[PDB]
Amino acid sequence: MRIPLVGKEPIEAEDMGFTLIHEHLRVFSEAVRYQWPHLYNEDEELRNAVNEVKRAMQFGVKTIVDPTVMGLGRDIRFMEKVVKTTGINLVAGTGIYIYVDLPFYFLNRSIDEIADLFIHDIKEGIQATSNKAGFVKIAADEPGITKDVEKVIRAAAITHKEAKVPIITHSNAHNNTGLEEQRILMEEGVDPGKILIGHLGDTDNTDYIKKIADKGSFIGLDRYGLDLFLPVDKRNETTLKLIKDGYSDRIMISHDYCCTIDWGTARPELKPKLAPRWSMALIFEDTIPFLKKNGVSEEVIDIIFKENPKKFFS
Amino acid sequence: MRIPLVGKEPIEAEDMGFTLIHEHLRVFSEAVRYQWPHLYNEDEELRNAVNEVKRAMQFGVKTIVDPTVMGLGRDIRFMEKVVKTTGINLVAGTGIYIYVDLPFYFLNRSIDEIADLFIHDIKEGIQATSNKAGFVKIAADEPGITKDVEKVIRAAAITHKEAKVPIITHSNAHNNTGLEEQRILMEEGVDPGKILIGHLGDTDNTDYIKKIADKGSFIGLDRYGLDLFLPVDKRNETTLKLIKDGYSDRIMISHDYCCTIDWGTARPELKPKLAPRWSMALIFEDTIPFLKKNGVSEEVIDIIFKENPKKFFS
Ligand SMILES: [Co+2]
Ligand SMILES: [Co+2]
Ligand SMILES: [Fe+2]
Ligand SMILES: [Fe+2]
Repeated sequence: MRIPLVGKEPIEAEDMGFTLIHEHLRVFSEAVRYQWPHLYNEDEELRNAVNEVKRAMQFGVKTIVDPTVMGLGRDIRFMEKVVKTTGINLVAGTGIYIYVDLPFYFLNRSIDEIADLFIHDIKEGIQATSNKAGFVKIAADEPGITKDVEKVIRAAAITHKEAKVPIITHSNAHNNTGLEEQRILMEEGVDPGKILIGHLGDTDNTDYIKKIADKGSFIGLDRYGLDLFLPVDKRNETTLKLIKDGYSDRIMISHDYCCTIDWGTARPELKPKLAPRWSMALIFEDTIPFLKKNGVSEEVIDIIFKENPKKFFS
Repeated sequence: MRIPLVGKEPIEAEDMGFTLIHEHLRVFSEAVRYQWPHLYNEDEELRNAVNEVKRAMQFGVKTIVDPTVMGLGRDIRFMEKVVKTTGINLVAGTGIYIYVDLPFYFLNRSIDEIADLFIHDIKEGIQATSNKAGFVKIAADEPGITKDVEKVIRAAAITHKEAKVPIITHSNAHNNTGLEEQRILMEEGVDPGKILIGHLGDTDNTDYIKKIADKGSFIGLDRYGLDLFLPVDKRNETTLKLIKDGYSDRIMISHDYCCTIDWGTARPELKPKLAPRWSMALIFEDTIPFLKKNGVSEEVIDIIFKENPKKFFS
């Protein structure tokens, strides 16, 4: 009814279950892959995905939210592929993933026709497949909020009030880009409780994370395993600190794991040293057990992975 | 032998004939089209291309050089498609078309692995099709020369000395980006007589065009029809001025025509007003007849469309 899915009927919101709010089956750069597919292996990418998913459903993961959109190589027909061999609840989304500028096609185009693209994937269907998006993704990083960056953000604020779907953001933790994202969305009639400032777990600063959580929006401690931004343990203490400070009603956890990633700054041979234990179920081996071992109840974990996402999708 | 082609054997250089140095069968943004192909029509795009080409071979056009690369939607299998139904000499190329930054895949990647991509298309084959590139394309515009912009330029300077193929540039006429492109290439052991600073016909300033031509490189009066940069007549007088000033040995002419272009800032309904007569054979109806009518011999036109390109490919 409310929450769309992939290769399956649309759920409501309370039947969402244990959810991994931020994960990636596989990412790639549309341009290169389309120009040189001799570098890729549909098979290797399908297996890793399949293998990684089935193991998340074990630890009790019910629904996986995949924020793969334009620029990350969103393949809806590749999404159904794995959903069929694993039977996973996969919420597809829309939007555009960028840091600086838009593709050339966007030259001299209004912000509306941009939000038009998103509104199309929500109500019509992603890539003419019927599978609709459940949200909209937007990204800001080191280069901070620029012209093209802001255009997409405001186009998200519109795709939100018109479709009623939520929006998940991608930001640099030490930048303030997260706050900027929250502000620019809030000023445009965007429901804070309907915005996920992500990756803000890549930093110790608990005051920056708090104020953003105080602003009403969901905070993103979503990149566990990626030690290169912040080691696992350094991350666990942060989550901890906030849980005791009563921010669990806004804390959402995930990995941001890419079964197969395109960038060279994250080669499969770069795993060790950069992200040794980074996986789709790392928070089951380390994080969760860590909290319950430090005095956090079962209600909190079910709140984070169940009740928080439910409030995010309705 | 020297000059590679598409769906045919590689020519030498003197058998190049009358050539349109800069033309586009069709351009599109890899990302969007790959994410939403419901906006495109393989058919409409094939016909326009086919129709436009056959009419250029009439006016005596022997070889067409298509500078469509990453970012413009280079489709080698779509190139052979038309080459077969028209039997045209089509020189494919490589490189990257940008204004600001590279795709994410290029994050933390050396300039070598970039030139590696180009060197692959030259000696191995474009997109694993055997069809090799005859040159490398690079672009700079209003945003001028930036980090990512310069990285590709220097990666071109390398792909040039190692493969021996020439490089065609895309620049803003009123910016100096053209000169910047020439300089950064020259400083890296790049043969000026092996660089095509393009689009510098979009401006009156004949002193800027001259110095660039004096620097040894080929000048680009290559966008006839696109009145929006400079009307046809305003362009003709410029070419004229330089021909009388003995710069014809460096003048190369084309249209830069896109049978089917992706950007909205150039919609098929925007043709009139922006570029009314813009086509693949506009210089036959207007330009050429104009010169021979103002006292320029037959040797000059054959030099521009035959001898100049021959020196550019060898
Ligand atoms: Co992200
Ligand atoms: Co150009
Ligand atoms: Fe992500
Ligand atoms: Fe062009």
